Amino acid sequence: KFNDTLFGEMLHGYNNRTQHVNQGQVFQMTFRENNFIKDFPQLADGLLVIPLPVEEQCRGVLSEPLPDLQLLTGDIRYDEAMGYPMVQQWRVRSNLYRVKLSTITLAAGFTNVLKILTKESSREELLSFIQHYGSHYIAEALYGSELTCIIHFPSKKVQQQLWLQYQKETTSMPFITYLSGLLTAQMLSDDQLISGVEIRCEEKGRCPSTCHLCRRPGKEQLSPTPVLLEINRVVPLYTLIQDNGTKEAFKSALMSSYWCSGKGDVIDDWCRCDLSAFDANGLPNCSPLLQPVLRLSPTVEPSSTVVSLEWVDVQPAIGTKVSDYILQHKKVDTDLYTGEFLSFADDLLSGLGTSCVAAGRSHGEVPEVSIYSVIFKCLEPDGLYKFTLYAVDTRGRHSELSTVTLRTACPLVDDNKAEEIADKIYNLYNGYTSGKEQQMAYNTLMEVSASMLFRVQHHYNSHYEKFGDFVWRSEDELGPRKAHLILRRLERVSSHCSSLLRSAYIQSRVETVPYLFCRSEEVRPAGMVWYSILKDTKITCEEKMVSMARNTYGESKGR
Ligand SMILES: *[C@@H]1O[C@H](CO)[C@@H](O[C@@H]2O[C@H](CO)[C@@H](O[C@@H]3O[C@H](CO[C@H]4O[C@H](CO[C@H]5O[C@H](CO)[C@@H](O)[C@H](O)[C@@H]5O[C@@H]5O[C@H](CO)[C@@H](O)[C@H](O)[C@@H]5O)[C@@H](O)[C@H](O[C@H]5O[C@H](CO)[C@@H](O)[C@H](O)[C@@H]5O[C@H]5O[C@H](CO)[C@@H](O)[C@H](O)[C@@H]5O)[C@@H]4O)[C@@H](O)[C@H](O[C@H]4O[C@H](CO)[C@@H](O)[C@H](O)[C@@H]4O[C@H]4O[C@H](CO)[C@@H](O)[C@H](O)[C@@H]4O)[C@@H]3O)[C@H](O)[C@H]2NC(C)=O)[C@H](O)[C@H]1NC(C)=O
Ligand SMILES: O=P(O)(O)O[C@@H]1[C@H](O)[C@H](O)[C@@H](OP(=O)(O)O)[C@H](OP(=O)(O)O)[C@H]1O
Ligand SMILES: *[C@@H]1O[C@H](CO)[C@@H](O)[C@H](O)[C@H]1NC(C)=O
Repeated sequence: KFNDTLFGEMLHGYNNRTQHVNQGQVFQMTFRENNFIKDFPQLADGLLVIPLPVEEQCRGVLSEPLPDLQLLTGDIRYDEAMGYPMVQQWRVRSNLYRVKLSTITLAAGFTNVLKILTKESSREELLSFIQHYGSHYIAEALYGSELTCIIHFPSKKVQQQLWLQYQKETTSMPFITYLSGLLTAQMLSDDQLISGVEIRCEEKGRCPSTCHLCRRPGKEQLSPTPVLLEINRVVPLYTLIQDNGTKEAFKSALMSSYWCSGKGDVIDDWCRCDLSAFDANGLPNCSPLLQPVLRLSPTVEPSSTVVSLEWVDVQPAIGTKVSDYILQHKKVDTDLYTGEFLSFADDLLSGLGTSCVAAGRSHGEVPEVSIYSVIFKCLEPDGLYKFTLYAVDTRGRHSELSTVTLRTACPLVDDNKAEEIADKIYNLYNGYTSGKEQQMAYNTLMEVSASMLFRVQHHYNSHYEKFGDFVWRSEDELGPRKAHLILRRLERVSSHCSSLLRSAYIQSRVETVPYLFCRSEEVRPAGMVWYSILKDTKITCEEKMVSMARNTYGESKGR
C-alpha cells in the first residue's frame, strides 16, 4: 500500500525531468519521536516544520501588468485600436510552513533494492529504478495555501484607466476586489470601461478562515491542511548509495535518462546516442531538439509595415546543439505555398539583407538561455502575414515547425485632409457644369490611397447624405464607369480597416522604439555532414531605433 502522511512528499523522492513528487519511498516514516504542530496529527520523525513569520502570512502581491504572452504565439488576433491584451497577477499566501528533513534513516524497501542493484551494474535495470524512485529527494520545501489570480484586461489603456480610477476612489480595498466589485455589479448596468475584464483564479490549498485577502464567497475553511507550494532544495539519490563504485555508475545512468532520452550515454557536453536511436535519415535522435516557439515581441506592437518577432533558444545545456534557425514568411490572401526562406546564420547575420530585415541575439531571463529576434521593417499595411520558424541542429535534424499569423495595422490616414477632400468634392458636385471639375474630382479621388478614399466617403456621408450618397452622387456627376472605378478602390480596404475607418476621429501618434541589430564577425568552420554551433558564433550587436507611425481611433479626442 501507499504510505501517505502530511509533509508528506518529503519522504518519497522526486523526479527532476517529469517534475513528479511521490515517486517510490526513499526514507522510512515512523512515529517514535513525538512531533506535533497545532490541530494536525502526529508528524513523521525527523522532519522539521517551522511556520513562517507573521509578516509573510496572509500577504498579497500584485504584479506589474504585462502583455498576455499566450496570445502572442499562434494566430494573433487583437483590436488594433486596443493594443495587446494585458494580464496582471494577484497572489496571496496564507498557511505557510517551511519544511526541512534532518535526520532520517533510509526506507526498508529502498535499501533492499539498493542492496541488489549495487553489484548488478546494468543500464536497463538502473533506468527502471529511476522510473520508480525518481532522481532526487526533497530537502527543503514550502507548504501552505496560495491563491493565484490573473486579471485579463482587453488593453493597456483599459487597465491604466481602471488603475487610476481605483486609485482615486480608494484614496482599504485590494485592486482585484475593487474590479470584482464592479464586475459583479455590472448585472445592474451594461457597457463601460470594465466591459472586457475577466478574472481567473487557481487555488493550491484552501484559504484559511482567518486570512481575509484570499476569501472567496463559498470556499472559506477553518484551519486547512497545507499543500506543497515550492520545492526549495533537491539532493540527488546517488548521495544515498554510500559507495564509490555504484554511485558513479548510477550517476551516468541518471544523466542518460535526463539528457539523452534514456537511449544514449553522455560524454562531457553531448550525447553519444546508441544505435538505433538514429532517426529516419540516420541522424542522432537521443537528445531532443525542441520546437522553438515563435512569439511577437511583447515590447513592440506591430504597426503597418513593421513587425518584430522573438524566440527563446531551444539548445539544452547538454546534448543537441542548434546550428541554425530557419525562418520563412509570406503574405496570404494561397495555402501550403513556401515563403521567402531566411537562414538566421547565413542570411540575417552575414548577408545584407538590410534595411528591411534585421536580426539580434540577447541574454534572456536567467543566463544562459539566448533570446533570438528578427524585425521586418518593409512589410505592407493591412496585410495578413504568416511567419514560420524551425531549428536545425549540428548534424542536420529539423525541429518541429512553429507558426505565427497576424495582420499588419491599417495605413495612416490624415483625417483633416480626408474631411477637406470630402468638402472639395461636394462643392464640385454643387458646381456641376465644368468638365474640369468632373476630371479634377475624379483625379483627386483616385490619386489618394484606398483607405483615404474610404475615409473621404465616411466624411462625405456624415455631412451630405441627404442630398445624395457618395457613390450614388459620384455616379450622377462623373458617370457609370468612373463611379465603379471609385467603388472598386473601396473594396480593396479590408473588413477590419473599414470598421476602424468609420470611427469618429483618427489621430496619429509616432512611437520610436529600439531594436537589436547584430552581425557576424567570424564566419564559422562547417563540415559536409556536421555544422557549426550558432550560439558560439561571435557577433557584434548595436542598438538602433525604428519610428512607428500609428493611427489612434476614437469616438472623441480625449483619448
Ligand atoms: C535536474 O536533474 C539534474 C540533476 O543533476 C540536473 O542536471 C545538471 O544540470 C546542470 C546545469 O545544466 C549541469 O551542469 C552543466 O554542465 C554542462 C556540461 O558540463 C560538462 O561538459 C563540459 C564540456 O567541456 C568542453 O570544453 C572543455 C574545455 O574546458 C573540454 O575539457 C571538454 O572536452 C568539452 O569539449 C567537448 O568535448 C570534445 C573535446 O574533448 C569535443 O567534442 C568538443 O570540443 C566538445 O565541446 C565541461 O566543462 C564540464 O566539466 C566539469 O566537470 C568535470 C568532471 O566531471 C571537471 O573535470 C571539469 O573541471 C568541470 O568542472 C568544473 O568546471 C565547470 C565549468 O566551469 C563547472 O560547472 C563545475 O562546477 C566545475 O567547477 C562537464 O563535463 C556545463 O557546460 C555547464 O556549465 C555552463 O553553465 C553553468 C551554469 O549552469 C555556468 O556556470 C558555466 O560557466 C557554463 O557556462 C558556459 O557554458 C555554457 C554552455 O553553452 C554557455 O552557454 C555559457 O555562456 C558559458 O560560456 C553546467 O556546469 C550538470 O552537469 C547536470 N548534471 C547531471 C548529473 O546531469 C538538471 O539541471 C536538473 N534540472 C533542474 C534543476 O531544472
Ligand atoms: O572538432 P571539430 O573540427 O569541431 O569537428 C568535429 C568532427 O567533425 C567530428 O566528426 C564531429 O562528430 P560527428 O561528425 O561524429 O558527429 C564533432 O562533433 P561533436 O564535437 O559535436 O561531437 C565535430 O565537432
Ligand atoms: C510503509 O511503511 C513501512 C514502515 O512501517 C515500510 O516497511 C513499507 O515498505 C512502506 N510502504 C511502502 C510502499 O514503501
